[PDB]
Amino acid sequence: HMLSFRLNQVAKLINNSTAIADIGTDHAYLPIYLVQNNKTKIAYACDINQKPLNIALKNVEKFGLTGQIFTILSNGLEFVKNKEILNIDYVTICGLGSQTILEILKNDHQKISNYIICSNTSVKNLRLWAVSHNYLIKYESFIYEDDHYYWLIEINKNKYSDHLEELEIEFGSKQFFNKNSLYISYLENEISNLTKILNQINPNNIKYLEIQNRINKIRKYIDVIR
Ligand SMILES: Nc1ncnc2c1ncn2[C@@H]1O[C@H](CSCC[C@H](N)C(=O)O)[C@@H](O)[C@H]1O
Repeated sequence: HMLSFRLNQVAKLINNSTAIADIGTDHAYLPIYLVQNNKTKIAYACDINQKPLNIALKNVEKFGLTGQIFTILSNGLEFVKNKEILNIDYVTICGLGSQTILEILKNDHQKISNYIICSNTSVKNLRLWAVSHNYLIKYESFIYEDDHYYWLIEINKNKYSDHLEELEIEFGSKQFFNKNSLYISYLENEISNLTKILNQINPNNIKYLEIQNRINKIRKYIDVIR
């Protein structure tokens, strides 16, 4: 297979689409896969760096897809303003951190209907974004691959945000993580790392209080999904 496990997880969520845009597409293997399997009719394969975009175009050529996949050089979503970009069913953003991803989302556009994001940092700020704009978080899951964790979140802009509890905003809608031994294991390991820090910094530092509260928030959330 041409996709890593986490990229296949993104591809399962995409079907019967007219146009998708892969932000940070690198070598465009996800757009290529999606077009080859008739999940999308066309794809925009976008990158901020021209260098991997050159490899992407060659890849598109070697599979005979230049009429269906189009390389775009762009910082995030700046290109979507343009008049030749069609309405986009799904924008996918994979393999970036939440901070970078949230900044890209500042240029969210009415042409875009859904996001699938695969962040390599926890996505509390992306869930806050969805909630504060009243977008549905349609799907979340938690992925381990190549000695790294990944946070997958699907946002449907045409449906209302669920009324997430504050612990859910922090760690994920219970719906998607109930009984999830992988994620619970990760969160217990987060408590261990925080405990190490509590045995090193001064209890009068404000960080001690904040870290003590983080631990208790995690333990509460663990107890709910356990
Ligand atoms: N602000 C930005 N806008 C568009 N692309 C960006 C970007 N910042 C980083 N990138 C690109 O995003 C890619 C991250 S590597 C991710 C590759 C692939 N999408 C995957 O998930 O496996 C790099 O190619 C980098 O050039």
